[PDB]
Amino acid sequence: HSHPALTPEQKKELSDIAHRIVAPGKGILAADESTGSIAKRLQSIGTENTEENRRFYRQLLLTADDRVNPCIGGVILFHETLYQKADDGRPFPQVIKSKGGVVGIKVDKGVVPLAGTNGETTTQGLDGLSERCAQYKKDGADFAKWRCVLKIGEHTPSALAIMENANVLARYASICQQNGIVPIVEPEILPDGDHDLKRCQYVTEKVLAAVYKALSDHHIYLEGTLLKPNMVTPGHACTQKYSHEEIAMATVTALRRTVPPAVTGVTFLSGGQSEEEASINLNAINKCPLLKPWALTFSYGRALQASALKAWGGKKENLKAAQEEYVKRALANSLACQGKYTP
Amino acid sequence: HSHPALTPEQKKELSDIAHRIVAPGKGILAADESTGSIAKRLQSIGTENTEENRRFYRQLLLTADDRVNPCIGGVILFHETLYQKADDGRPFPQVIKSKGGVVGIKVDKGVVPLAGTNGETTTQGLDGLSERCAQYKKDGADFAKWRCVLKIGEHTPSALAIMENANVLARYASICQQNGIVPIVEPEILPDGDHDLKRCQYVTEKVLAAVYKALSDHHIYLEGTLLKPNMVTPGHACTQKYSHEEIAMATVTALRRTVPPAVTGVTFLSGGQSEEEASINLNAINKCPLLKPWALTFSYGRALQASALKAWGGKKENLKAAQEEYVKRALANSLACQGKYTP
Amino acid sequence: HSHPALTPEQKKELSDIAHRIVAPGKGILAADESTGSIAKRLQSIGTENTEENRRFYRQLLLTADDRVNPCIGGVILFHETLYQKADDGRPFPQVIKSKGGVVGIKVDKGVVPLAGTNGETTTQGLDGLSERCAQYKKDGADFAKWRCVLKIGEHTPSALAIMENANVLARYASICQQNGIVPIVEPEILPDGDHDLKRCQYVTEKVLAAVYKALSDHHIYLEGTLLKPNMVTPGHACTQKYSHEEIAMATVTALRRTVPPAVTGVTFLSGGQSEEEASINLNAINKCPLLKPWALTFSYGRALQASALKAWGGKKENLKAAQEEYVKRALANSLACQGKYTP
Amino acid sequence: HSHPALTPEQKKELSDIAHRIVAPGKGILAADESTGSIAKRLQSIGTENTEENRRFYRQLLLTADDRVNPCIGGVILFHETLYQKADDGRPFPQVIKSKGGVVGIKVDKGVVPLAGTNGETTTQGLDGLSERCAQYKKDGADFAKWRCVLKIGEHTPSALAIMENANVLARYASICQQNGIVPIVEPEILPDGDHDLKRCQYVTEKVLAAVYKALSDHHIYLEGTLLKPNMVTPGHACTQKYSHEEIAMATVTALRRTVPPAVTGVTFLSGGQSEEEASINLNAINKCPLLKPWALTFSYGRALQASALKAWGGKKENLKAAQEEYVKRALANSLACQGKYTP
Repeated sequence: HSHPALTPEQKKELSDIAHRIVAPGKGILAADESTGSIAKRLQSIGTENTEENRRFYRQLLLTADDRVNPCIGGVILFHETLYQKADDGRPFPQVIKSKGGVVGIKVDKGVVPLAGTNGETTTQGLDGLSERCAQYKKDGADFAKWRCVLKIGEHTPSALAIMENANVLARYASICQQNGIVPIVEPEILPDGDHDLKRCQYVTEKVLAAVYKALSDHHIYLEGTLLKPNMVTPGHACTQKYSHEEIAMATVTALRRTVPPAVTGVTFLSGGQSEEEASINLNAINKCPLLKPWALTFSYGRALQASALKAWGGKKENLKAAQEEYVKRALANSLACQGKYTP
Repeated sequence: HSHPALTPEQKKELSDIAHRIVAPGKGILAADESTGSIAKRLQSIGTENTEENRRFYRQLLLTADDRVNPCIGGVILFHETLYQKADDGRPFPQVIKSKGGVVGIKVDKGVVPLAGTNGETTTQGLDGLSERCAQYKKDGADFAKWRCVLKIGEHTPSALAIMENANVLARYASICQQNGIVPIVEPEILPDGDHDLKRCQYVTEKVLAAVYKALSDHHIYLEGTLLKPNMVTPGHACTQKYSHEEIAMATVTALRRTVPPAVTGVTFLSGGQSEEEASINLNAINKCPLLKPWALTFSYGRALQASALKAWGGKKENLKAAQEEYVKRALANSLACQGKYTP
Repeated sequence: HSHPALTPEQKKELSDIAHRIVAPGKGILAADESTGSIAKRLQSIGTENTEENRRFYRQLLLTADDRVNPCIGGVILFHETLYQKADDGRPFPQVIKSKGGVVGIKVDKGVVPLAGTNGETTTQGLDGLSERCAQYKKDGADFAKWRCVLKIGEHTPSALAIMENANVLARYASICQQNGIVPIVEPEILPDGDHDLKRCQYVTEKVLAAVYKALSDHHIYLEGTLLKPNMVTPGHACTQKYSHEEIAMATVTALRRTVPPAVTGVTFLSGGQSEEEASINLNAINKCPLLKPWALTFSYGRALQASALKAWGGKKENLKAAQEEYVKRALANSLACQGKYTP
Repeated sequence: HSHPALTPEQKKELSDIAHRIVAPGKGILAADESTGSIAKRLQSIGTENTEENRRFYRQLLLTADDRVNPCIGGVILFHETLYQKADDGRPFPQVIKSKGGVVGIKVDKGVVPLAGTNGETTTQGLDGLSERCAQYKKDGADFAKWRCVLKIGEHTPSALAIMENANVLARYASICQQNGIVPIVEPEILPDGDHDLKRCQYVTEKVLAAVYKALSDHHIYLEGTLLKPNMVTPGHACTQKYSHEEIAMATVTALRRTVPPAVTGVTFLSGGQSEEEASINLNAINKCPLLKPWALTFSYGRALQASALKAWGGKKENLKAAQEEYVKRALANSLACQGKYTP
């Protein structure tokens, strides 16, 4: 029977939020990193993980100039970051909303190894998720993020892990859209190992087809949904160099064969590549003549912050240089999402 | 492992053929009909079904003037129609190829009831089909057609029937593309009964999602594929009249949420509706203010040839006259494909 | 490739534990009541919900004479009951192990309604479950229990809910077997509403087929699992009464068409049945002259502990009468699980 | 809703037929030979493939003595053999019926390579099968046969081929049961290549689980079906040789974890192994102490006729020696079916 999944007011609200997030010239600042994960970046400088250090890093990232206001349409934060404040008497969500961006959140809870598989893993965080998402929404959160890590080996991935991750993302999106939060789905494939482009493209098509079949199964309202797939690049140890245009055509082909046009927008993740390479790769993505009926934007955590963290270096006086270089990189990526980036 | 479904050269060949079939301003003339099925249309006039009568009907539909040349990009015929000849020393495939259109064939073999259902059907003709498609290809047919009839009751279609039909269509498309023939997939939902628009839209989304999941499963090369879905219309007994714009938006919403942009084109059929209603409905389809990354085109057998057959009336002296009314309506369709039809 | 799911010694240990739990001449005592579920049972007497009342009730059930020692092969508890102790300062798991039974835990976390589906719910409790199961294992629990509730209406259950619950059970069993805990699976179909025996039998076959397909998908080691299905009975308000032999043959037919013989044992649940009715029904189950290769046993909650609950009545001087009636019911059920139950 | 797949009377008829075919001590004589298979077997002697030679071969096999009456409960024949007759004015169906056996038929139509797969194949013959099965049933046949070939390699079989074959077999069984014909499902895995026993066991479990899930999907009445799986043996060029008891344990484990007890009986196929080895392997399979609730029986075409074929020598005068050797091996296999064979 025809059973509705969302009342029309919810459809309109989610569509408006998703359009505001992936509006042209905008993007996602993936500043969210777990209290343990960001410790690696903090010690990369030569320092140690500290609560005030993390808060000041996120303050540096989220207190930039007007130059990035029409360039960062969404910022994703952690659970503890949402309950913090900056040196202005305002919390971080208030600053993000004032700057024009949309406050995000990472509602994942890490990965866990599976049984009877080589290196397949599944993510957790679905239990008690409706109340958590309601709490996030009442504190101010219009879109969440859930990621699944999938690795390509000599016989990986199996259909079991792919379907498991698809079901997990379907349930995640269902809960988020019921609570009133735009779900971001990231079937990320690790660009690690030694393989060519065709294998990665084929795996990406399979994963995207399974994910969208699962989404259609769970009565997901695809119009209020954002997609964050990987980029079609070879393995890290691959020696066969591929041109940027080949990467662009392979990626647009992979997205065109599986993703329905009703998806509001398709962001991207760097995947172990330098900032210049990722930015020019997405610029090539936005330079393909094929029909792309969805807004293509960027979402980089490590590609927009490595320069910022090395310039900041743990000192409270190098704030401006790190902010300036981060703004320069953000401007480069904002020009990259329209095909207007030249080196 | 990555296994190539098709070689690149035949990928380009099927892509070119599919682009030529659904080229802008063109169309599909569903001149195909079973030798037994055409008997009903012939006796509707009040005349005796005869082989010469069938051949002359096909001739009349397939010997029109230049006014329909940039309007019929493809004509579908039956098994015997290819082995026929016209009154000028030219077979029907030769006439169609010279006129500009592409010869099509119907490789279905009727339906058969299932077991333990509320009434469901699946089509046959998959076995011993590679050699038949090769024969049709060297006869002069560059694309085929397969249809699946699905009916909406109170709990139909079930998952079993939908998945079985999707598998049948996937095998059909795989065989056709292996032999070098562009497959046309027709998940026909019958507009019969008493139901509203939302139920038909939901069923259409489910069916298209299952069909495209099956196609991705069978390594189908979607770029060389044509889709022929139904129209989102209520049953003939429905007492709630819906405006044309509502039908257009519902249909474009159904097609946008499931069909990837890589599909070369999406045709349509009328079923139980008059010629003017279907033509203005497709005009509304092409006048909807939403982005559609595929060429929308028409394909009507009964909603475009009824006037021609009634004007012919079983008499050989109305040849041109029956053609004229056939031409004019076709021109209307050539105007509906671009949204330029105003009755 | 052929990736192992469990080391051989783990397989042997799980097989031994599962055989011990469901060995002939044993049973399962379902005390899997949290501090909230037991509140309704406690107030049904006319008293108040108290922690000491809960502990004394579970002491009354779990401290009994030898008459029930070869009758209860397993007692299921909740999180707090493991960390409790009797009057003589001995923990409940120690008492259960001394009496000969096997300690079990309920690792569910309630239900949550789904989106866009009528009257369907899915259970939670999978997140962070490996560490919780390890804690339960080193506490003294050797087998867990998971329940998924499914109701029967007009279009229920849908394929979505059935597959979702099957995947949840598969992940549950995978985690439990990886940690070293025998999983008990309860796809419980509510005998509520207005329907006949055939519909319930058909739904039960579908649910069990989906569950075992999911279990085979997740590399589950079926020899170390316990199945706790419903009993094939009509709805609560059915207009036609069925004989006990018909219920027995329907249940054994449903179990024989889906359950592989490698399943260690199949228990049951009351589903709104009195003590005498449930006892004679399971006696009929074991009286059906069909080849059943799995050990059939009982697992009763309210159908076996209601008389003891009312006899205890909240007073501490009625311990012996409630104990005697509970022992009588346990003896009746232990005689019923062999076909030798004399009314 | 609950829609019946078969009426109760024909349910009883199919159950009786299936029980008669797999009755204890009986067996299946695979006397079907394709025009290429029989060509190879007759050229093994060196004689010319002739219609009279084929008819005399089948007459030799199907008319031996009363000593095979309690040993051969079913004979599978080719399409042409059903319309044949012996030299005594009596057709083969009547001879088989009088002798006590049941006449079979092979309703397959060969294999066809798939697209985008290493070495996967799917069988054809489903189109126009209701009428063919009705003709076969009215001719005298009571149970059909369908052989599926699956190969084990580095990544084979894929899930696509497994699901394809499962759906093909489900449709086959549904059609046969609707026409009143007991289907025999043979998910045969080729014992060719180089692999160990565990991989073959794992593949067999996967294939059997998928096949029975498909059968449950298509409303198949499992009580009127027979199963003919591939005996769990390593590859042809396996480096490590395994004991017969290990083979029997692996086979009973594979069949017990997937096959519901409602299956009437499970036969077996030789699979490129010597005749004495096949006989002793089936004896060991019947020597396993594990509880098997289905009747195990033999079905060999090459293993029961190679000695008879070579003794016949393509001569009219060497009839009796070949007949005696064939009846001796029939007696040996009948003894092995009950676990009572000792060389």
